[PDB]
Amino acid sequence: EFDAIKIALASPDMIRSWSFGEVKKPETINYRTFKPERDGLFCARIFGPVKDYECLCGKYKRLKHRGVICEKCGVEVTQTKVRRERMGHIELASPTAHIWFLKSLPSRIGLLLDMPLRDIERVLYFESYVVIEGGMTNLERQQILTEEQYLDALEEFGDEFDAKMGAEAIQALLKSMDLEQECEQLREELNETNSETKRKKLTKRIKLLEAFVQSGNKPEWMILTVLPVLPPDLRPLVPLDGGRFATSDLNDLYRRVINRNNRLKRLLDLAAPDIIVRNEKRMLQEAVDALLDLADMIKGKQGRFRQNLLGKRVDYSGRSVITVGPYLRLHQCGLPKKMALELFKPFIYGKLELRGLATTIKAAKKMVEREEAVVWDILDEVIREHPVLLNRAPTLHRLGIQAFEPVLIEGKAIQLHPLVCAAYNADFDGDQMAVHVPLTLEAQLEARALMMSTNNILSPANGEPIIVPSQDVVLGLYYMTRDCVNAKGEGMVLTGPKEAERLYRSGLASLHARVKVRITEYEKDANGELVAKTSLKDTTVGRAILWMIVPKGLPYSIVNQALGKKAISKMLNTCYRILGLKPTVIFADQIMYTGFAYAARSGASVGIDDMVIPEKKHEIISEAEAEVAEIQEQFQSGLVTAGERYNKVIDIWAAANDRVSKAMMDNLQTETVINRDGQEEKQVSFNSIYMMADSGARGSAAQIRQLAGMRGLMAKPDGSIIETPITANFREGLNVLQYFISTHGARKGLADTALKTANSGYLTRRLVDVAQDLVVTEDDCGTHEGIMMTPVIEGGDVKEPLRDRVLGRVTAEDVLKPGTADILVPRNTLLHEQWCDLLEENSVDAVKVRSVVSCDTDFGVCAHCYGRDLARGHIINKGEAIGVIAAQSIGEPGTQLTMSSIQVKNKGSIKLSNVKSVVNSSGKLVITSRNTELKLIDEFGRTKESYKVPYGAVLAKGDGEQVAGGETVANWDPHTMPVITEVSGFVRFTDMIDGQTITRQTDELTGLSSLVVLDSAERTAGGKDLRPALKIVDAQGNDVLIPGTDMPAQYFLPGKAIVQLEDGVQISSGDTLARIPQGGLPRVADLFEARRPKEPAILAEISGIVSFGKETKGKRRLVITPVDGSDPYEEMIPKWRQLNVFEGERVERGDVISDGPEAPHDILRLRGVHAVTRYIVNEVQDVYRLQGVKINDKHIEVIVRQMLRKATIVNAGSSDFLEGEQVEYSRVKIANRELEANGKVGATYSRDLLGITKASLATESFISAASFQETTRVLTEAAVAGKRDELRGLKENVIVGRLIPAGTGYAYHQDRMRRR
Amino acid sequence: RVTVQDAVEKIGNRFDLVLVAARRARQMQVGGKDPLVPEENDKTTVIALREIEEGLINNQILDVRERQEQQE
Amino acid sequence: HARSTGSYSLVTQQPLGGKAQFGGQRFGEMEVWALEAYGAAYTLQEMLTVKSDDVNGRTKMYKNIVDGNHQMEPGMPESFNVLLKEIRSLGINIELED
DNA sequence: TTTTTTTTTTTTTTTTTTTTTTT
DNA sequence: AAAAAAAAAAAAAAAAAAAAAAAAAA
Ligand SMILES: [Mg+2]
Ligand SMILES: [Zn+2]
Ligand SMILES: [Zn+2]
Repeated sequence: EFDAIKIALASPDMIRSWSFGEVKKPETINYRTFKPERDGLFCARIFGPVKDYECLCGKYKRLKHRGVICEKCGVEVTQTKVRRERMGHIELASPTAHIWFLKSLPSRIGLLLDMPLRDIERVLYFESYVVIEGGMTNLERQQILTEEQYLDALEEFGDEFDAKMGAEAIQALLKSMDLEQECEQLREELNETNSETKRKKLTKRIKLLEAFVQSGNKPEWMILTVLPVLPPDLRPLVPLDGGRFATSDLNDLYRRVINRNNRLKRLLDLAAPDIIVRNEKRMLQEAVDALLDLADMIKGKQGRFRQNLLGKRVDYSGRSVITVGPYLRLHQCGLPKKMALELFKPFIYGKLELRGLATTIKAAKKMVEREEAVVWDILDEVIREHPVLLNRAPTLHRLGIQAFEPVLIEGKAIQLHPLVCAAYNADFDGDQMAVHVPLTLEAQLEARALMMSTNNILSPANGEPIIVPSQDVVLGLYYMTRDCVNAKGEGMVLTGPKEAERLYRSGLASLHARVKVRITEYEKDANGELVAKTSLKDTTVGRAILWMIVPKGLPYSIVNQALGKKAISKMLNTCYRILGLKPTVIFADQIMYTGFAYAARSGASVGIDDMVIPEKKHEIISEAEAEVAEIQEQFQSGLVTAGERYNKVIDIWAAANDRVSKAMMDNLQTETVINRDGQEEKQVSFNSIYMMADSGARGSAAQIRQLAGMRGLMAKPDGSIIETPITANFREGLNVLQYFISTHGARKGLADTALKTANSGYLTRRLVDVAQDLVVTEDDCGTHEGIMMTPVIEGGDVKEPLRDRVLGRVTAEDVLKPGTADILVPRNTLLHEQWCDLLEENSVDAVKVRSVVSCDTDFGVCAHCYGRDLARGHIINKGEAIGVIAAQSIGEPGTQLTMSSIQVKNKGSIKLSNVKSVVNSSGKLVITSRNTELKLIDEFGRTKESYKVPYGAVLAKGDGEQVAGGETVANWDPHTMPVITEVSGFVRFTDMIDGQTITRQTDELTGLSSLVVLDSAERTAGGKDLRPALKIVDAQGNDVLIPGTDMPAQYFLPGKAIVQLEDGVQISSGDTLARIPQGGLPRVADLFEARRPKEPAILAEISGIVSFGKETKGKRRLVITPVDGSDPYEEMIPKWRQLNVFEGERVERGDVISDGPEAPHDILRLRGVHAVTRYIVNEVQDVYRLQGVKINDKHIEVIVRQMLRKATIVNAGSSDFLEGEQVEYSRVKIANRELEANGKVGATYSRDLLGITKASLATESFISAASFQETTRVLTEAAVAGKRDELRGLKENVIVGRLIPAGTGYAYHQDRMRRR
Repeated sequence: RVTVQDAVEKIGNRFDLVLVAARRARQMQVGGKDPLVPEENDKTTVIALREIEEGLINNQILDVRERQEQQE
Repeated sequence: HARSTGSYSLVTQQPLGGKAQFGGQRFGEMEVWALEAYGAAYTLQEMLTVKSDDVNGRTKMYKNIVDGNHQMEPGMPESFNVLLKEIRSLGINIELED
């Protein structure tokens, strides 16, 4: 229909053409007849007829007079739709300044004329004057005046000089501006002027003016002269239930505007004094402001873009409370009969007409109303195989809408497959689900092929199955396969599962008894060929019965365990991986059936005697009371402080709580003490609550703990855990105060849930908004660059192994096992479970892999850059939008969220990363590099540990050696900043002025005093410039030459330093010369917004030797001189931070100066795109891992890509860009690529990380942003720029109502782009 | 049909599957071009998917049939 | 509560909400994201053009359904044109191209 | 004494529906 | 008696951004 859409500013001629008459009357109807008044708001001859094909006077009620306009009333006899389409206009006697451009901040007219907004507002509001063509007067062109100065100008320059006030004055100003001279002088000033604020304003004005001249616009058009008026249909006069009218304020505002304009015209006819007409003009301006700011109709949660374009109510819909049913299969869901007969009513009418049982559709209507038995057969015909969408209320992830084959059922509840419930996050406490009906064959195939519940058994967030059986199926299965020491049928031999079932169901054999049987298992170890193996297996009767439900391919040992929740989950995962999809769907249905049935047969109830109170609870508690009383009296005697007593009491209460926990678990888990057919024997307990806790059905060790043992210690309003924990447990009684404390604990959790959900909704909103455009477009970009992938260790055991990170991605470079020069796999082949396990057994420590952030795709992402499409096995397909699924995966778990020394453990060799060490006096190995790290390489050769060793540590062992498992090697002193020395020699007093720079503080405890260095401020300014310098010298007194350089060994201390040693003492290598004194979802939101943290830890801006600059000039200045580069850069620092770098250090660029939170922007400008994305993904992944939820790194990676979509120019090169310009990265990429392919040279760019909302605003397609988070700014920018809309992404196309270029529609787009 | 994964096995794209199925179903639903495979009192959608499974439908047979139809 | 085809809203030709009025459910923003998260495109177009907004489209789809045809005629969302007229009411000149 | 940089302060955004006052 | 704004409750918390004021020069 229309490939692209265009926008421009309003012009009076275009306004006139759009309208079809002037509405001169501020009136609704004639109020004397029922004929609407001439040229009123509801004017027939302007807009059209009220009744179709009938004139107002009724002269022509016939179609044959279509087009001809009457004369009695002058109403063009047409359809009423003409009223909807035809607009109107008001000819304003006084020009009006449009208001959006007035307070846009920055105002368009504001910086277009280069004057402050306050003066513009004052001039427009008729309380000042402005100069128009000052000429040879004392008044500048942009000078503004007052009444007194107006009188002065009249007295002195009542001649040719002229001025005005208000709308006409501003229109004259705009009309009296050129653009060629403006552009030329502004460019000259930019080239010459070198002031940041003036330069920024000048370049902003240059962009505005060049865009305006490029567009077919004139500045005067931004001042309203003729006011368009909305069609009456969009402003209907709805009468309420009775004799009254209650419509929108639009009619009131229009009546006000027209009344005021008519009054102004009448007064001007009367030639009223300038004051009265001034008031009239100001009132008219206000009326136009009120009528315009329509904005709310376009703005707000209830605006057109958000309430009527994006989220649109739809026919063929319904809703109901949901309910469970086992008998359903995963590929179908129940449906109340009434909703079926109500939704497919058009379909039943059509089917009856085709069937011939009725001819007029009204006959079918009366048939369905009569509920004729024929109608039900037609319903079974239409419902035969015709999926419908079952959607819940908070649609978080793409699984929130799933297709289902309806199965008509009596009642009024939407019966649901139980398993799929887990995906919906839908519990059956009254939640209401909606049913929608696809209509067209495209849509039916679309629902069956994609949204069918069978096609979605693997989640998009990660590879874990989503059909994991939940709570009742799992308990039934677990109770079915659990060995007891002895029962009926114990100790026999069964020929197969069939007679095992026969024995159990007949009651002759217990549901579980360890027994040998014959099982046959089928294995496809050959080239996809089933091989049968059989032999005697020791199993359990219920286990053998269960074996009849597994398909052929799986092994037997998978069902030889207790079959807890996790066991069943990974068992379904193995089925899916080894047997495909259909076997897994059939298997899931069967496992649900055979879980519920045997749960029913189990009768796993819960009585009060199923939770035993351990007898030690009383004794443990009494001992705890004795201990706390003893510590309390110890504090009373004054041996400890209040804080020490509090900590001690809390610690011993925690220890006693753990003791009670262990006692209760020992009592429960092995409670069973029964005979084995001999004397006695223990076994895993059959206590009901323990079974329901161990299987993982509901609860866990934490939850059972407070059902039997003490609840522990709950938190008072602020986490300040009370020193009188809840000694009671739920089975016993709870006294009043303990319940009050529990309320303290729980109300905060509930309020959390509420507001956390509120915030997570908006986080997801931003996340999807900032990743709408990205749609997979290319198979492969043919790029070699990528990111390194390694296991994650924070300073202990590996949190997440390499296999989880690397799985499902595409390698960038070939894997190089430690058999160097062994090509394990091609450099650009996909990776899946088999290859992942091969790499695992090869002990590959790091792998270069391709990430979307590195992809060279244009306006999209290369398919091989995205690797495996989670929720499906094979690689991503051409088109499937990754942006929205990634945003949903990142945002959905937001609801689940919540708002010294080192003892090396394992045995392995010691490696030092960034090693710079020296032997101390004692012989130990200390580290003289701040950024050194310690790796423990296992006997195999991989990195199983990693620890950050701070500056000046202690090591008993050395590099390239071996340390046994558990041998303390890494240790240090985190209290004082060390002043360790690199060399050994005598220590003099060099530049240590006593009485002016330093002071003598005596150690009272011992008497051995030490020199004290004060700060720069407390002492005299004369001693301020005198540095404290500690220089090392040899025995002869000559300076010690540091190896590698000619500089001696001098050390410069900061303020508030305590120099330890005195003159005449030799110092070894590495001696301390001075005692230098010293998170939930909001964290994710801050991280993805990429905001400067509270303490922006500053890194080295450039490599080179370091030195200090001017002192306490607000801040302390650090200058890094590159060895061969240019020094002149300086860095201001608040010197009250405990810095890390000394005065004579040489460090690499991007090295921490002051520790603390790291700002992402500096990390990029100092480390690189790969490094910053690594940091972001690692930190947010850590946040999610804090709660255990798993989200594949790819989604965060693609979001990060979108966050940096913008960049800035460092030089224009041979191109025509402005150096100060700031543009989309791919734009400069393609431009420079085409430039370099030719004989010309490209440009240079620096990337930047605009926050998710910030980068979202950088979206060139204004329609996207016009619908997202604002209307005013986006529409103002689109209007001034005259930016044509490309309609490329997914949000804009939805607005337009055409096929989204994301999924199937992509192919259609691939056709349409082929046309042009 | 429990699922259409076999159709994807035949046409790995998983999207052109939908387009070709819808084209075949639309052609055989409104009129003419009777299904070439026995039905089970199913709608045109199901039989079209079954035909795609059987392999007689592909991305080329529809085009060649249209070409022959055009030639006449 | 369900519906097949009933009265639409006046200011915008969209199905009514709620229960007191014989309305239809809301296909909200989140639902649209979930749909486009899949490759489902035609269904979304039907949801927000032919089943909710396009005044001429839905009538034609009804007539085709009664005739055994499942054919979709795109047309244009009515509320889209309503928004175009409204923003043209401001000092904004927006138009359609080739 | 003027001018550039930085800081501080003011203002405008971010998830149920109109009488009183003046001419 | 007719026409017209919101001065007539309201503030929280946080952030982005624009305008004004205060260093710190040469
Ligand atoms: Mg609920
Ligand atoms: Zn007439
Ligand atoms: Zn790539």
